[PDB]
Amino acid sequence: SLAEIRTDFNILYSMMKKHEEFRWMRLRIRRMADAWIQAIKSLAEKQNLEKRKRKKVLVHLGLLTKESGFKIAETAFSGGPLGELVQWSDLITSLYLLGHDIRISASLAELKEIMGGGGVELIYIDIVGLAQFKKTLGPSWVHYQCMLRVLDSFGTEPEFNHANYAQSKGHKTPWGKWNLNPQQFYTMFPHTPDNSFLGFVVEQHLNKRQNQSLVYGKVDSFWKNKKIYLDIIHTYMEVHATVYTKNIPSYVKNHGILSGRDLQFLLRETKLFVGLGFPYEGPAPLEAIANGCAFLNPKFNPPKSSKNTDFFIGKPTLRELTSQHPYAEVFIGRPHVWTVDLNNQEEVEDAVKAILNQKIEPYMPYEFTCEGMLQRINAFIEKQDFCHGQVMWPPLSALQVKLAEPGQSCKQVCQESQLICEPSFFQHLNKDKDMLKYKVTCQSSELAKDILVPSFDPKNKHCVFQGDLLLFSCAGAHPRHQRVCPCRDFIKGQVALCKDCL
Ligand SMILES: CC(=O)N[C@H]1[C@H](O[C@@H]2[C@@H](OC[C@H]3O[C@H](O)[C@@H](O)[C@@H](O[C@H]4O[C@H](CO)[C@@H](O)[C@H](O)[C@@H]4O)[C@@H]3O)O[C@H](CO)[C@@H](O)[C@@H]2O)O[C@H](CO)[C@@H](O)[C@@H]1O
Ligand SMILES: O=c1ccn([C@@H]2O[C@H](COP(=O)(O)OP(=O)(O)O)[C@@H](O)[C@H]2O)c(=O)[nH]1
Repeated sequence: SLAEIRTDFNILYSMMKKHEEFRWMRLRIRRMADAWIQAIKSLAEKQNLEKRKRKKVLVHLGLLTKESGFKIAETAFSGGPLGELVQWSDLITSLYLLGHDIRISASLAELKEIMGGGGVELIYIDIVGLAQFKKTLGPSWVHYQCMLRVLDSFGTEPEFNHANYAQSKGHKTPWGKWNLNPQQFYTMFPHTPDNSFLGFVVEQHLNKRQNQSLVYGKVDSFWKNKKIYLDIIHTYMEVHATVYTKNIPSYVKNHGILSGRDLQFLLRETKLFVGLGFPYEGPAPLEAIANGCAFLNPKFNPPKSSKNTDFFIGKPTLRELTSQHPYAEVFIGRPHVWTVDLNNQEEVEDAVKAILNQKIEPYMPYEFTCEGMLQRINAFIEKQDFCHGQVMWPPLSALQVKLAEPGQSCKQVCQESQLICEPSFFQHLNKDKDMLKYKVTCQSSELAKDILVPSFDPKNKHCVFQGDLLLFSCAGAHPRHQRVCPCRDFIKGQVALCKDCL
């Protein structure tokens, strides 16, 4: 019953051959196999990985079911979306290497069969698959609720997750209203502290034409109305493309869709990877940076959200994007990432001229390496418990309380102290007695069911405490009062984990 690290992919390869729909994912795993095996052994030398119970794990890929009508496997090789497939590939690989008993499903039959057999201890699924899970199992689906880890790339804010509160605000999201512990949502980037950061691994194969730029956007429509911007870059640089077509100027050198090996070799010799503004928060820019390319990161002033961007309407968040790649912007920055308004011609020109004159190294944040990802997911599996069975994680010792000023969210105030909001600690900040510990003195108080509390008015020393524990929210600014915010430290380059969380 104890987990043994796997260093051989033969069983994973047989598992991935059962469905055609896993083909793209199988090629990625085979290209990164050596780096994966190097990282599980390396992690095992740094950390006792013994004494872990082997878990029976459901991995249900809703996006690859017919019934979903997503047809994501059918566009994998022709410029279709791959970020979800990137993340699913790396999640499956990590579970496999860490020695767990994985049962993969891309169908209602396998979902039913695997659950039928019992002993499932852990469930990875997407929101489309979660609807299927509830429908296939019936009312006893809720018995398995605390085991769900829900891969939700853009994240779910608590106001969208609480079904009744969401209705009361007129949130029509088809993605929300699941009433989970919002830490059960697993995001693509660490942009939503209400959720967990799952991420993925940035592919790279290193052991450069200074003039060569490569445009981000493997679909022609993404290039709509970028002619002036591309012209600026073309004044200094060749402009290449990987596009599967009358938006793409005449001077653009289109290589077509490249297989990962060949795309990775084009990144190796490219000086500048160029963002057009779409798509949002994908892997491709981190691949460019891992290959020593600068990334030109379109800045959004004002920031993009459901308030002003059609793509975001219906998504279970009000999160504002400051750039095409806010993670690249804030967690990498210069010299690797240049965040520029495509409007300000000077800004764009100076960025290109500087990029030409820079000498930069390949860079990967630790959390996006094989070993980083294995450490993050191993800590989640061993320590993250919503089934009340284990000791408190993260541990109470990690709690740092900060007061958010009016118009500042808990996300922002934790971040401004190089901490991260830790929603599992809201429970320790929610009554008169507890606030004394954190030098807030409540002259009066009341309860409220609001995402903005616990709140404190320092003028009349009045405390509002949370009436509905499902509405605890790192997201959200009080326009008038201070918020009492739970923060935590993180391991350097590993924001998912507190220093005492391993
Ligand atoms: C897989 C998944 O659920 N990903 C996240 C999701 O992202 C959305 C999802 O869209 C799935 C497909 O949904 C419909 O079938 C279409 O909108 C597809 O787009 C294609 O066809 C459209 C017309 O039918 C066309 O408008 C469009 O240009 C495209 O060619 C979608 O593929 O996944 C895609 C791809 O990344 C994404 O763009 C969608 O936003 O959002 C969820 C909520 O944020 C999140 O939980 C989930 O991880
Ligand atoms: O010609 C190409 C261009 C991109 N990619 C891959 O497409 C993946 C997804 O990158 P992107 O940021 O475009 O995410 P998406 O929008 O596809 O989810 C990355 O791993 C790239 O390596 C590819 O295989 N061939």
